[PDB]
Amino acid sequence: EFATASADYSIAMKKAAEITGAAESAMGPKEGGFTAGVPLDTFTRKARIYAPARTASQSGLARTVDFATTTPAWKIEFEPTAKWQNPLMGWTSSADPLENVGRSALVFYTKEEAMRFCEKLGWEYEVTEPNKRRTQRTKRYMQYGDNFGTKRAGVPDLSTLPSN
Amino acid sequence: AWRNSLSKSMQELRIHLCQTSAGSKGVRDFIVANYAEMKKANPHFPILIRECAGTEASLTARYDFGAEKSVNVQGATTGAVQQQLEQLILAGQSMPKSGE
Amino acid sequence: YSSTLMTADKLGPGGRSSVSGITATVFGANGFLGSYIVNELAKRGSQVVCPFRSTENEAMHLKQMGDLGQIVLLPELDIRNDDDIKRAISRSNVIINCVGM
Amino acid sequence: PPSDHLEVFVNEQPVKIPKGSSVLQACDAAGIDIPRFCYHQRLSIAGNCRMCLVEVEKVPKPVASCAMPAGPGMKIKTETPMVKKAREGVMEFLLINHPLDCPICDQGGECDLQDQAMIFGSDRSRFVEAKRAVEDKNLGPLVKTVMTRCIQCTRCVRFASEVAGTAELGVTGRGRDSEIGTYVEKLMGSELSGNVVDLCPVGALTSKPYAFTARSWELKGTESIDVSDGLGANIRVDARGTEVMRILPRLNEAVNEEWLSDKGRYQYDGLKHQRLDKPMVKGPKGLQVATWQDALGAAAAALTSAAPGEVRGIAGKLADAESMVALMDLLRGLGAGDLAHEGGFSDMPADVRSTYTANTTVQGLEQSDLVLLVGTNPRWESPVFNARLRKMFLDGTQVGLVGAPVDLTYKYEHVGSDPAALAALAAGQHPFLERLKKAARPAVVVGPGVLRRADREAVMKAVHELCGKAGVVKEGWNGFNVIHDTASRVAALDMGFGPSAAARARRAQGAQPKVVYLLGSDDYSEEDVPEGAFVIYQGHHGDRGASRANVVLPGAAYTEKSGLYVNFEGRVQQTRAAVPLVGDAREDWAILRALSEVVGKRLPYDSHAAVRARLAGIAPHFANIDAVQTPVWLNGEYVKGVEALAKAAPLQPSAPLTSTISNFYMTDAISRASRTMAKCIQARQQTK
Amino acid sequence: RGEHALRRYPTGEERCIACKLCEAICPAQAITIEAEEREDGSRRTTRYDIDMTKCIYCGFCQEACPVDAIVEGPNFEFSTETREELLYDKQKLLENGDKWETEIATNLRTESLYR
Amino acid sequence: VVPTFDWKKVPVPSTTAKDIPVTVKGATPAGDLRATSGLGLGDGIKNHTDKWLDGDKKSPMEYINEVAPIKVKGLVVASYGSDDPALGCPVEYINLKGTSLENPAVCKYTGNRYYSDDWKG
Ligand SMILES: NC(=O)C1=CN([C@@H]2O[C@H](COP(=O)(O)OP(=O)(O)OC[C@H]3O[C@@H](n4cnc5c(N)ncnc54)[C@H](OP(=O)(O)O)[C@@H]3O)[C@@H](O)[C@H]2O)C=CC1
Ligand code: SF4
Ligand code: SF4
Ligand code: SF4
Ligand code: SF4
Ligand code: FES
Repeated sequence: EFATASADYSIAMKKAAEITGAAESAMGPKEGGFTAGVPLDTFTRKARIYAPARTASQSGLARTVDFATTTPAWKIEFEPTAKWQNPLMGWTSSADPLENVGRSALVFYTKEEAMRFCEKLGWEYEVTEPNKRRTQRTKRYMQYGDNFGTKRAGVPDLSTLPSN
Repeated sequence: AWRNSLSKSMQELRIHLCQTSAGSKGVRDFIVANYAEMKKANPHFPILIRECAGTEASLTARYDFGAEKSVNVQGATTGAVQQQLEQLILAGQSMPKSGE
Repeated sequence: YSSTLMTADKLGPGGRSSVSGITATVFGANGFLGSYIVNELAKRGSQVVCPFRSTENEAMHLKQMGDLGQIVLLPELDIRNDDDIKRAISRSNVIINCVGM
Repeated sequence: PPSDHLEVFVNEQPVKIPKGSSVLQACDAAGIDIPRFCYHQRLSIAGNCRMCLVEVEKVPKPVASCAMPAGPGMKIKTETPMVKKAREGVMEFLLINHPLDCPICDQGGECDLQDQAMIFGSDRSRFVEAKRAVEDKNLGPLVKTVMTRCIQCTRCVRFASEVAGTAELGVTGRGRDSEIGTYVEKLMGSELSGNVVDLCPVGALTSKPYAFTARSWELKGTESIDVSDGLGANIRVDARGTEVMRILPRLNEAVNEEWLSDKGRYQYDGLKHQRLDKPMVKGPKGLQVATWQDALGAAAAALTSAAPGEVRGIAGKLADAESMVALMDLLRGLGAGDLAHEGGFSDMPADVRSTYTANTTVQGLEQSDLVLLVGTNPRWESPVFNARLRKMFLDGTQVGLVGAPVDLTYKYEHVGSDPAALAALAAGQHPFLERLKKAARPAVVVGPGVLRRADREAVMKAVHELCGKAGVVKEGWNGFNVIHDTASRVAALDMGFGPSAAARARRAQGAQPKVVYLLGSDDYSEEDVPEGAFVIYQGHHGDRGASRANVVLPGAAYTEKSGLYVNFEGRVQQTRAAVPLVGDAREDWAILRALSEVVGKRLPYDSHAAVRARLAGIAPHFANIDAVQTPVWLNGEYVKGVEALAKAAPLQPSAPLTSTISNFYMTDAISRASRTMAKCIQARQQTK
Repeated sequence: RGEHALRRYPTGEERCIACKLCEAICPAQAITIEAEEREDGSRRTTRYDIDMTKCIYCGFCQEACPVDAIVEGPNFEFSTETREELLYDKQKLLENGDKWETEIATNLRTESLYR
Repeated sequence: VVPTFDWKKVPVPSTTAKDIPVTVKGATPAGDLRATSGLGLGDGIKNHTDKWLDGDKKSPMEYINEVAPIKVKGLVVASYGSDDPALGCPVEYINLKGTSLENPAVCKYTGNRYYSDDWKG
């Protein structure tokens, strides 16, 4: 039996990505940036390929690499450039064109897909593998019954009993 | 003895190796058989042993005024890396001196 | 004083929204040379104060030259009155005189 | 093994899980994320919120999946009508007494209760009765309570008992009137007391310095490292434009699990005060603002007019590896050799990395059954590391200490307090040696206060003899560990940032420098910065080192740059820029490259990648970020090599092995400027 | 839906509690908010700006507000001669509310039957 | 064994220690930590109301301080901020036990103050 998110339109998205002839499209390095038509100094900047960790404030795991095959979780991020305050109002000003484009719009299923996008666009990239969660609990409090075990204070000595 | 000379010709000695590679065997044997005698002769001389997985065996001598020379010693024997350290000693006499 | 005028408060790369740190008063700003000087200062992110004697229609072209709050317009300038000159230069570290006849 | 992985069925899908796993862990291994409020991975199981209720075949009741163990061939269903009705009913019970507080609550936007109500609950309520109202509690300056929002999950109580070790919270009352807190007015005194704000799933416990300032959706999060100590805890920095709003931990099981001390969490408000944003040169009027060309020229003129033997460079506690190698190469290019570290023991030999790093690593220390601490206070040096030591204590690892007796939140055996006790332990006079000799994997942890001593070589020789006799280092196990308390020390030891023999001699006969370069140093000794010397200070806060300087060159803080730092286990980690540079400051290695150009001897690197490649050329393990090598162990050949340092400066068997940290809340220039740390100290002073 | 305004309770305390819902819903991003806690412990704004030249006058901020603090009042005659006069800060919006409070309350006594 | 630590001998810089934001009585103990953001620091403004109000105008905090606490019979009170619940705030249930005219309980939405003489006192 096979049932891996088999009740939604994502079935019709996984295929249409493996249609023959279109599943083997490939370009040389930096070639997609030449035909993109954006200024060429944009590709002198550095990019980071990484999957963001779970927020500490909440316990849910949906925006992590646990659901990597279900949901795109890998991101492309750029270093910050200068910001200052507006003299009249105090609003935060910037001259960065890539200020929100990687964090809002570019999401990928795997690390290699984001690498392929960076390679064909000409961005130099560094890849950061996320830290793997550990599921095995401690030896103490491994199960619920270890809360009430004999490991709290040892086996009780029967020396204060009447008739000792 | 070359060990006593290895504080005037150079300011520092750096040895690079891999922990498990076959090419770094002679360098590891040289360090094991010679670190104590090379450090006993001068107790204040910095001998930086640095290791990484899968790197190339290398010796580096730092002279005065920040100068540096390197010799690749991968696949060499203990006598061979001893020799390469000895020509690292020899080039230290023809270097400009500082401190005064 | 020396080159702290052009470096100490310079914020941003130098466009219309940036800050150069210069507050300047240009006298005769609606004139021929003064308009070009006011355009040169304001486009790099400087605050420019412009007193003028003429009608506002002949000074309206200076309003476009800088971002919001950075072109200051002071009508009814009388250069025989020291109070107008004192008010116009009260925040400026640069004064430029283009008044002539 | 007798089938150590058992097979269960979750929604008719076969899942293999380890033995002793619960139903919730089997659901997690099947790719299903079960709603929960009281379960936590790091705490003991409670089973009181009733949100994790699933259906198991041949059971007429919903089971609590967090607590119920998984049996062989079990069939779990997570999407039947009774599971959905159970989830909606339990949510409705959770919401009848909750206050309509989402506009004024700080969890709004990142609330487990809100999101779980949106997904697994209903859209209406049928409750029109009056709610329960609870007065709020005072728990100190870091934890803010609005206790009407409590849902009685008891995560805080389990945390305070199990991880912090203080055990000061409890549940008073009964029934609907059950009430979380302390019965009397008390202050939460743990160093790890900000983690309970993360552990609370609701806005009952929020962060008091952060209160009412931001919503979570506005914050740009950057994954960085923590530099307030030597462990290098992994963090996330949340910023709104140019301003850092909060700092949170992030998961790393090899370093910090999920915790962060209160200093590393709350010292960010020191980044908004006393900041250096402009270059300054001292004139006849005093220090006044100058251009970068003028400031670089003045620093170059002072660095070139002096003789090479009158120049000293001191690295601070927070200098990254790139700026340190830049300063080292710049001073060595001028013919100088006087390099010093603000973290002490600058003349310590750094030949083998195993002699000043933790060979067992942080996560590998959990396989030790007996731990001997020598002269360290891990609760104040690294509270997250001390929490992992308490975790080791709770599942059977015995702890002994040679040093000054301290509160560690776990029981230990005090072997002694001086190096005389260490020698008696090595000879055999104390029975703890027989406990070490019979241990399967013994461990020795040496703190940085031992290395700061003038007789550290004799003490390290005694420690090496003890490790040789007790089988601490053998085939298959290396239990010798040296920890640190400063962020920049191990990288400086890795690159060779140490004084030459001539400079050590000149300090021995009492030569005094005329030019001092202070790379972020504000806790220098008075022996190293003479009065009447020329001082070049490069840093980010105006402090003791900047008030004394003639040239001030503004650099970046650790929230504004991406520099390399190495923790005490040998792992190379990096910061990342969460905000841009402030004012007219620059990158810290870039200032030294520009200064080397103005002096007249350029550094051979012009980019961040090139200075990192220079670091990798010195020591190749610098290139492998987020990883740790296995260091070479040379047995007793190294100790035989430095016997001259043992004969000179002999042992002091009467001076106690103590810890040098006397002020935990204020250790560097950032934490000294933090108003929250000052309130933390004032709260402990006004309780007496 | 006319000129935006900030409202008070009959006592004279601000209704706004810095929840940042109106700032989140604003499709034009015409609202900028900063806050901290007041000296009596209350949760109040320190900055509340509305760029009236960015505003689209949709009323979504009025819908998102749970305490009826921000409204669009009945004023449509507020044309100015400089654009800096149309970048409203918190003080001017409170002044607008103090001007238009009785009319706003009369309007809301009818429109609360529907909303 | 385990000697006590003297917190009173710990040094604090005087510039840092004199700049701690604290609170008056209100909704907290008087003198506990007041949360602040960076706005106004460049202009040297350490006060909440001065960051947006200019002049000798009457602040909203001075308006609410002139309204006396309200005597309520019972143990819990419901606060709407208006006679009509549609026109006020979301309903706030405020505890009244342990409260008096001198130490009343305050609504987190409206700043109105309440107390009760019903908790056997
Ligand atoms: N080729 C040139 O034009 C040269 C010019 N210069 C000098 O440089 C300056 C440029 O002036 P330019 O712009 O060229 O010619 P303009 O005549 O256009 O400059 C005149 C400016 O001075 C103002 N002005 C004149 N008299 C008074 C007054 N009594 N009170 C107040 N404001 C007054 C005018 O204001 P309003 O418009 O209300 O009169 C106008 O703004 C002059 O000083 C000129 O002599 C130097 C060399 C050559
Ligand atoms: S905890 Fe706060 S944000 Fe979450 S539901 Fe309750 S009041 Fe709303
Ligand atoms: S305060 Fe938070 S963690 Fe503690 S019992 Fe209440 S909801 Fe749970
Ligand atoms: S009316 Fe519309 S545009 Fe104006 S502030 Fe409200 S949401 Fe923004
Ligand atoms: S005006 Fe209303 S919606 Fe906007 S921040 Fe204030 S209380 Fe929240
Ligand atoms: S998560 Fe199992 S009952 Fe709470």
